[PDB]
Amino acid sequence: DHYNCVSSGGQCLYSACPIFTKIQGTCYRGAAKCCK
Repeated sequence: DHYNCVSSGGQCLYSACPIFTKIQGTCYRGAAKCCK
């Protein structure tokens, strides 16, 4: 979720994770990816 994503060093994005990050979980009721 958003809380764990952000607290653990990630960001919530709806579409693509930028280069040198990867999908690790989700945010916003699962509609977005947590990119770390």
